[PDB]
Parts: sequence; C-alpha cells; structure tokens
Amino acid sequence: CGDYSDERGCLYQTCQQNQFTCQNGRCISKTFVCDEDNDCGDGSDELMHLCHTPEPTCPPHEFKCDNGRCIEMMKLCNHLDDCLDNSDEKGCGINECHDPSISGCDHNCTDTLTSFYCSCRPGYKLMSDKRTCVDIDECTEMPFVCSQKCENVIGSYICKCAPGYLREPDGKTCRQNSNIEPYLIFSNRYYLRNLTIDGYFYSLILEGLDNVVALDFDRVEKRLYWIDTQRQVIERMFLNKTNKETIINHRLPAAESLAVDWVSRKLYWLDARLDGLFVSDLNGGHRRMLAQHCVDANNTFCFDNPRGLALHPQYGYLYWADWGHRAYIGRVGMDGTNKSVIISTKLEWPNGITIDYTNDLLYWADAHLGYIEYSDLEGHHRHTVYDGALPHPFAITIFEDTIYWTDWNTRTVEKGNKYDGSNRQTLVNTTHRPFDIHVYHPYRQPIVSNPCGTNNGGCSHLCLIKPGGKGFTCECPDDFRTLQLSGSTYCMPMCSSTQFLCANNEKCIPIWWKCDGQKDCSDGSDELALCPQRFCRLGQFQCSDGNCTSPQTLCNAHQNCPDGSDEDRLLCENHHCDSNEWQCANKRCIPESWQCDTFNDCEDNSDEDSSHCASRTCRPGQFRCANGRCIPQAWKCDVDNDCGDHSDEPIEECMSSAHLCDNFTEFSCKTNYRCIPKWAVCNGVDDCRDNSDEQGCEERTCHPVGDFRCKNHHCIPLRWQCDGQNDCGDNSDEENCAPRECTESEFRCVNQQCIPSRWICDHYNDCGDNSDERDCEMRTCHPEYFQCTSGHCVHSELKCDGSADCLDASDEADCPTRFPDGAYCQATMFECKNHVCIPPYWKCDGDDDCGDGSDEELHLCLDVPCNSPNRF
Amino acid sequence: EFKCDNGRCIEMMKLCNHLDDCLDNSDEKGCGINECHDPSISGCDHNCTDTLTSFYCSCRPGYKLMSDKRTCVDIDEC
Ligand SMILES: *[C@@H]1O[C@H](CO)[C@@H](O[C@@H]2O[C@H](CO)[C@@H](O[C@@H]3O[C@H](CO)[C@@H](O)[C@H](O)[C@@H]3O)[C@H](O)[C@H]2NC(C)=O)[C@H](O)[C@H]1NC(C)=O
Ligand SMILES: *[C@@H]1O[C@H](CO)[C@@H](O[C@@H]2O[C@H](CO)[C@@H](O[C@@H]3O[C@H](CO)[C@@H](O)[C@H](O)[C@@H]3O)[C@H](O)[C@H]2NC(C)=O)[C@H](O)[C@H]1NC(C)=O
Ligand SMILES: *[C@@H]1O[C@H](CO)[C@@H](O[C@@H]2O[C@H](CO)[C@@H](O[C@@H]3O[C@H](CO)[C@@H](O)[C@H](O)[C@@H]3O)[C@H](O)[C@H]2NC(C)=O)[C@H](O)[C@H]1NC(C)=O
Ligand SMILES: *[C@@H]1O[C@H](CO)[C@@H](O)[C@H](O)[C@H]1NC(C)=O
Ligand SMILES: *[C@@H]1O[C@H](CO)[C@@H](O)[C@H](O)[C@H]1NC(C)=O
Ligand SMILES: *[C@@H]1O[C@H](CO)[C@@H](O)[C@H](O)[C@H]1NC(C)=O
Ligand SMILES: *[C@@H]1O[C@H](CO)[C@@H](O)[C@H](O)[C@H]1NC(C)=O
Repeated sequence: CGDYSDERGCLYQTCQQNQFTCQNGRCISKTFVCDEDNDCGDGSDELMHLCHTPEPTCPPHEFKCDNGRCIEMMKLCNHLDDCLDNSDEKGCGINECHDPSISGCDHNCTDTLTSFYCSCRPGYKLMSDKRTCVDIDECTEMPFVCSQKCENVIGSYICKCAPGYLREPDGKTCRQNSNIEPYLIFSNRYYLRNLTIDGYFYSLILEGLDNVVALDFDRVEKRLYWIDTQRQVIERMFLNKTNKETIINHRLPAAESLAVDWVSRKLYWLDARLDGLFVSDLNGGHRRMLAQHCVDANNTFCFDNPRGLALHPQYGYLYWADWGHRAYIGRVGMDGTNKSVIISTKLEWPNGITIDYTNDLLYWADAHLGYIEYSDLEGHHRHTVYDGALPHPFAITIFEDTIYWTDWNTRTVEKGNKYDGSNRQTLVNTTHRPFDIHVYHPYRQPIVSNPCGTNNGGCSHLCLIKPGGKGFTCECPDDFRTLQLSGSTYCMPMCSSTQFLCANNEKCIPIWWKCDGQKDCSDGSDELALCPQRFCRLGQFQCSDGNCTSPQTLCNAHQNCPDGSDEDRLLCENHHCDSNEWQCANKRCIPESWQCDTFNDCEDNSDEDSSHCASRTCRPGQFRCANGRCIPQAWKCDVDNDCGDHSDEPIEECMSSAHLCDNFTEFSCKTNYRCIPKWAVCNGVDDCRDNSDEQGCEERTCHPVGDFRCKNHHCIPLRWQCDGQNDCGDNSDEENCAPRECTESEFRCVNQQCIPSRWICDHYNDCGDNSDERDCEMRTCHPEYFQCTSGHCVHSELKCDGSADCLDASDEADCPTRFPDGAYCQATMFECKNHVCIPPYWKCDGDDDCGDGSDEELHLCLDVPCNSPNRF
Repeated sequence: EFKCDNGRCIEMMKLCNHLDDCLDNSDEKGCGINECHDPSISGCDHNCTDTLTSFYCSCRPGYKLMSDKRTCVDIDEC
C-alpha cells in the first residue's frame, strides 16, 4: 500500500525476496551482483561484508595454484602438469633470493619453491612493496612490549619505570618502591571491604550502609569517600574509622560513580537522573554542574546513563563513560571545557573506567560485550585486554602490571595482567554484588602541583584545573551567574525565591534552611537572632501562623499553609524549578518530559499550551515530533510511534540507509525496521514486534560462566539464580535453591532466609516466619535507633516527630511539647493522650488512629453515622 | 613438513631451499631431481613418481606394491 498505511504484516521473504534491515523484499539477485538496488536496507551492497575473496586459504601441505587449485607441496614442481595454470611447474622458484638482480629486499630475502619472499629483522615492519623493511614503533603500535612508559627505537624498544617504580633486572617490568603495601578497596551492597592484592587477607572496613555503589579515597587526608544511592548521601570517613560524616545529602536523585580529586581538593560525581557531572569541594561547600546535554557537538552522544569516572589531574581531564543507547567514553577538562568524545565504537555498556598513570593508558570495561580495552588518552589505538569472555564486569582498577576488576555475574573480584589479561585469578567471591573497586596506594595518586596554589587561585568560590594540567578557571556555585570581569570573574548572587542568600554570599541555601535552628551559612546570617521561634522540624517550611508544610508543597499552586505564605506572591515571585523540572505559569513544577506530554498534568494547563509547544525549544539529544513532544532521539524512527503521531517515524528515512542497526549490538528484526540491542534478544519479551528476538532462543546459547540456563532456554546472570525471584518464567532459577549464608550484618531467620540486621524487631515482621520480631526486650537495639518500651526498634529520627511509629507510641510521649508555648501540635493539629499530632482535619476522623485518641466528638460526627463506615 | 634423517621435520618449502635447515641437511640432502626420469635408477614396475627428495613409485589399480618398492604384484581382490 501507500506510505500512509503506517503498518505492515509478516513479509516472510523466502527465496528471491530478502527483507533487509529495513524490511525490503528485494531480489536475491541483488546480493552484490552489480546491483545496489536496495538502497533502503543497504544490504545489497556491502563494502567488505560482501567482498570475501576466500580462495587463498588451503592446507599448508598444499600450494595454491594461480587457477585456484591447491597443488601439493610434494607435487610442487614435480615435473607434472598438476594444475591448469601449472603453478607447480610454471612456478618453480630457484635461488631467486640468491640472484641479486631480482628479489632485492631490505634485510633478508627467503627463497621458496615458487618465486620468492622476504623477511625483516625484528622491530622492522615489512612495507607493502615486499622489499622494504620499516622500523616498528613498538611504543605506540604494540604498547604491551613495555611495562609503564616506552621509547621507540630502530628495531627494538627501551622500557622505563616511573619514579617510585624500581626497574627489575629482567627488564620490561617494574616494581613498586612505596613504604606502604597496596590493598584493594571495594564496596559490597552494605559493606566496604578491605582485600589484599594477593587475596590472602579479607576484612570489613565499614558496614551498615544501605546501598554503596561507588568509593574513592584521598591520599592527602587518608579519607574514604563513598555514595549510598539508596540513602542518596555522599559520605566520607577516615581510614582509621575515627570520623564519619555526610558531606552531601541534598539533590542526589542517583549518583552512579564518584572520583575524588587529590590536587585541587575537589569532588566529582555523576548523576544519572539529572544527566550531568557535578563538582564540589571535599566539604561540599560549593556545587556546580560542569557538563550537561550532549558531548559530541552533534547531539549523537549525550548524558543518558553515566556511571563511570576517572580523574587524571596531570592533564586536567576527567574521563567518564555512558551505557545509554549511544555508548561513549568521552572526556572533559576539569574546568568544564573541551568537552569531547574519545571512544564511540564497539561499545555497549561501559560500566567501568580507569586511567593507568604509569603509562597514560585509558582502561575501560564493557558489561554486555564483556571485554576490557586500553588505549591512549586520545583513544586512537584500541587494544583488548580480554576478548569478551568476562561475563559482566562493573569496576576496574590497574596497579603495577595487574588489572583488578569486579564482575557482577560471578559476584567476585578477579585480577589479571593489565596488557594481555594473563594469570586470570579469582581472589574472593562475595554474596552481594561487588560494585566499585580501587587500589589504595600512594602511587595510585601521583604527586602533582596545584595550579590554584592558594586562595583558590584568587577565585571567589571554585578553582578548577584547566585542561592540559596547567592554569585554572574560576567558577561559581550553581545558584550564581558567572560573569567574566576584566582579568577576573564575578559571581552574580542571582538566586530564585524560596532560597536564602548568605550575607557573605558564600552560598544560596533554601529559605526553609534560614533560621532553621542551624547556622547553615558560614557567616550564620541564616540563623539570625531576630527571628520567630521555629517550632517546625528541620527540613520544613514554617508559615507565619506557625503551621508546618513540606518545602515541596511551597508555591505548588495550592494554598496548603492556612496562613497563605505557601502561595505568597513574593515567595513565589522569581521561583525557579529544578533543571529536569519544567516550570508552569502558575509556578508549579513538573518534569521536563511533561512539558508537552499531551497531558493536562499542570493545573494551569500550560503543559498543553499549543503556543508554547509549537515554540518549544528542546534540549539536545531528544527528537521533536509534530505534537511538539520531544521523545529521546533513540525513540525516533522506531516501529512504535512513541510520540503517537507518525511524525516520530519518518518512514522514508526509517526505511532509508540512514537508520541501519549497529552490527555489534543492535539486532535487526526482519519484519520491521526495529534495531533492538543484542541483549534484548531472547529476553523473554517481544522487544520487536515480529518476535524474531524470541524465535531462536532454543538455538541460542548462554555464557559459559556467570550465566544460568533455564528450562525456557532463557539465559540469566548467575547472580540472579536463587535470588528468590523468577527471573525466568519457568522458575528454573528458583527450582532448587539451598539457602545462602548470611553476611556480617544479616540476621538469619528460622526460615533460613537472610534479612538486614536492622530489621530484627522491625515492628513489621519482614521475615515470613516472624522470627525477626522476638526477644525485643532482650535485644537492646542498634546505636542509631530508638527502642520502644515494647522493645522494638525505631529510627531515632522518627522520635518526637508527631508520628507514633512505635505501637505503644513511646517514640512520641517521652519528649516535651514541640514548642515551649504549651502544646504539642504546631499546625493547630489534634493531640491525643499519646501526644500524637493527629492532623486538624484528621481530628475525630472516622477510625481512631491514635492509641488513646478515641474522641467523644460524636456531636461533630457520631461513629455509626459516618460515610467512612462503608461496612457496619 | 618433510621429516629429516636426523629426526627433524624441515618444511616442504624449506626442502632444498639451499639452506642448512637440518643437522643431516635432508632438505639439501640428495634433493630429488627427476630420479624417476632417470631410467638407470628408480626402475619401477608400473609408475615411478618423483619427489623433492629421492623418489617413490605407484602401482596400477589391482596391483599391490612389493616390499622392494619397485615391483607391483596383482591384488587377489576376491
Ligand atoms: C586494609 O588492610 C591492609 C592490610 O591489612 C591494611 O594495611 C596494613 O596496615 C597495618 C597497620 O598499619 C600494617 O601493619 C604494619 O606493619 C609494619 C611492619 O610491616 C609496622 O611497622 C607498622 O607499624 C604496622 O604494624 C600492615 O603492614 C599493612 N599492610 C598493607 C597491605 O599495607 C590497611 O591499613 C587496611 N585499611 C583499612 C582502611 O582497613
Ligand atoms: C586517622 O588518619 C587521619 C589521616 O592521617 C588522621 O587525620 C590527621 O591526623 C593528623 C595527626 O593527628 C592531624 O595532624 C594534626 O593536626 C593538628 C591541627 O589540625 C595539629 O595541631 C597537630 O599537631 C597535628 O599536626 C591532621 O590534622 C589530621 N587530619 C586533618 C587534615 O585534620 C586522623 O587524625 C587519624 N585518626 C586517628 C587518631 O586514628
Ligand atoms: C581538547 O580535547 C581534544 C580531544 O581530546 C584534544 O585534541 C587532541 O589532541 C591530542 C594531542 O595533540 C591528539 O593526539 C595526537 O593525535 C595524533 C593523530 O591525530 C597523533 O599522531 C599524536 O601522536 C597524538 O596522539 C588528539 O588526536 C586530538 N584529538 C582531537 C579529536 O582533536 C585537544 O588537544 C584538547 N585541548 C584543547 C584544545 O582544549
Ligand atoms: C640477514 O642478512 C644478513 C646479512 O647477510 C645476515 O647477517 C643475517 O644473519 C641474515 N638474517 C637472516 C634472518 O637470514
Ligand atoms: C554531524 O553534523 C553534520 C553537520 O555538521 C551532519 O551532516 C552529520 O549528519 C552529523 N552526524 C555525524 C556524522 O556525526
Ligand atoms: C567461592 O568459590 C569457591 C570455589 O568455587 C567455593 O568453594 C566457595 O564456596 C565460594 N564462596 C562463596 C561465598 O560462594
Ligand atoms: C604408468 O605407466 C604406463 C606405461 O608407461 C602408462 O601407460 C601409464 O599412463 C602410467 N600411469 C601413470 C599414473 O603414470
């Protein structure tokens, strides 16, 4: 039919018809036989995939004839017409090299039974002329010849060792000279571990963390920073465990990776949700988003899922990786400039990334493809440490000549040679995923001077090293406009409302942190003496009436606070939403994806303003369709009209040669023009409509290690096996599962199931057998929890919060009035005998929520005469 | 690979390559040149077949080569 049909059935190309990647039933005669007729799928003409010329291969005991035969070496020049071209006789090479007139070669001509050939001395590459030998640049061409640095020599190479590395007498090897002995540092799900390099000693640096996926040390101060994604905090601690604190706790929707700078004394971390790389001092005083949007200057590569970081202060470049649709390993200068891509080919899931400071080689690991590669810092010559046999590596660090990587599927730490991946040794296996890894050693952070030097190089807030490891650029916090003065910079204090500005202008804290019982500003202007007593708890907005409302509800186009300052004109004037939150006319904030989502999500309905959606300028990396909705570029030219209108599917271009599935990962489905990835194949889901992904799962194989095969021919990671979840529908994963051993901070139920140690007497019977909730009076409790009189544990934060989390309500009745005025309820709420601050609307509201909050207010509302009482 | 008299396995390409590839130099040792073409030596019953070193013989079908490597004796196929 026509192009307006916008639908196609199963073509089922059989003999002559051959549906290409764009599903075009072109003739079978077009297979490179002078016929590039199918420009649509482009499969009819292939530059090298269709040009093979595979004649030359034949057994070495056979001399290939010029006619194409493979006359035997014994039959070579056997005085018999063995071939049509008679290459055996026609070709009888006699002392061609001995003849000086012909076969003149550079180093060493080697004769044969037919014609001649030549060989070059070691370190000299033979030229295409087959007579000229050219010296090999072993330092760049084959960097694995030398450990650490190298110098090119004519016909050979000289290896050296960086300072601190003692060169071994054997040569081409280096050995450390530091006083300290290096030991691996990696983070489990709840534990920071301490493992020696040889794997002889195992330890536990710190436990009791929700979910740690990243860590990085600081040689200067002997600190150890990490990220708790579940808790959304960036915390640091001394190696001796003397002090622990939360550096950053605000605006961390998801922090995949972290990299501590040990030169400019800065902290960098990637944010997957906000899609940007941030910078802050080791105390988190000043924050600034350094990079955002796309990185290729063409919008092909953009921050989608950045989960790797590696600092090289010697050149001031911070390499990072992204496992989105368009995987890239691009780098940025530490000052936030020179944003550029490095490696963008043969890459699906670059989870891990590191920089070998010894020889300046950028190492990265791919999860789906399963390889580990190293290249120059400009990403020119890619060499594979491993072919891809690794099931699913996540983190990678290099020390001396050994590369240490942590693999999720095998749930273990493995090490090998940094160049050829030899001596692959499994150090220790962990019950949980191994996550980020590092090698703690003074050499891992080489000493290099700070261009800032002092006073942040005379910068007001931030001093970031310029690219190339020379000079610095002044910066400003996120809430400051960076003006470039004459030979200097000025940070405009321009800040939105609902955000206090310190008198010293050090930072722009939120308004609800002004006079919050804490001197948030270093000056302390926020906690002015002349300020009303704030009865509301920290992290809450206090209205003039004294009621407490959530800061998220501030200026939410709804008069939540009775006093009215919630929607006050001055407080909502110049209100700015989050970076990913698209502001509406009524100042209500909605996610940027909802800007023209075709849904009246915002009360003012500005999210469906035709005028603004027609004139909607969209961030790079997302495709704009007719409706004005901006789906991601990966959602453009897909079989599914994600935008709804077929404008998101330029079927002319979608069937054209522009959209061809990547050979490495993107698997083309024959019936449509879909380009689902390789790991999307046989995922048990109809990822592409024709179900071609799920057709060959019986023929499809699994990874030899770190993969479990189910009865449905489903390959799943070995870690997912016996996880208590049916990863494969046939329950083969959970068919036979001996209970696993519980870790240090895991309590073992009588059901032989491991639960977090914090959940004993959780007051929610998390374990099925309810064995966790026993002996609570004899259990004391954890240091960070308050114990109810009944004996159960509760968060110390939830104490005296107006919420009786304890059943006996002891968590609230053991504290005085929330304010010295003489009452417990700040927002005119109802306080029962248990001192629970039942909301004023919730006062005498249907069921008796409070333990002793039974109300005789039948006059206001008799219990029997209640709508809530659906069932007598 | 052509097995050397010393026990090596000098390559066929290296056979008679004018190089001392083996201790016995079997490659350069008595390079087989038209030994079958010479009627004085390599006299075989049916068909002498030359090689890069010395010679050998082949018999017509139905005739088994004798231990002498020069006499072909009819096979008793029955
Ligand atoms: C992680 O584990 C490693 C290995 O246990 C720890 O490094 C070790 O630290 C101890 C205590 O400082 C060192 O003992 C020292 O021995 C020397 C003599 O060899 C002695 O002069 C010192 O006074 C001290 O007793 C041990 O040698 C050292 N080993 C290594 C591998 O360097 C590391 O401190 C642990 N880190 C954390 C944060 O848990
Ligand atoms: C655990 O290890 C860390 C890192 O080595 C220790 O932090 C640093 O410890 C040193 C020695 O106590 C501190 O030096 C002292 O500084 C004060 C001034 O702040 C000075 O008056 C003292 O004479 C001495 O020079 C250093 O300040 C401290 N870190 C920083 C940068 O503040 C930590 O103390 C160790 N904890 C223990 C006791 O295991
Ligand atoms: C900003 O980043 C870009 C991209 O990384 C830098 O450009 C790069 O500069 C290096 C050093 O000159 C180049 O390496 C050289 O490449 C050539 C082959 O092109 C090779 O023969 C040399 O031995 C060396 O490896 C690299 O190719 C080049 N890359 C690109 C894409 O331009 C730039 O220098 C950085 N500095 C700035 C301008 O901020
Ligand atoms: C190459 O030729 C030189 C000069 O004749 C000689 O010294 C050297 O041993 C030869 N090497 C090889 C590989 O034959
Ligand atoms: C990059 O940008 C150019 C225009 O400057 C465009 O023609 C091209 O298609 C874009 N994609 C590539 C090849 O990176
Ligand atoms: C680690 O691997 C070894 C060798 O397969 C095995 O004996 C040991 O039980 C494993 N440990 C864990 C915790 O799975
Ligand atoms: C063997 O020798 C006979 C007699 O000269 C000749 O007719 C025949 O063609 C030869 N066959 C071979 C395989 O040389």
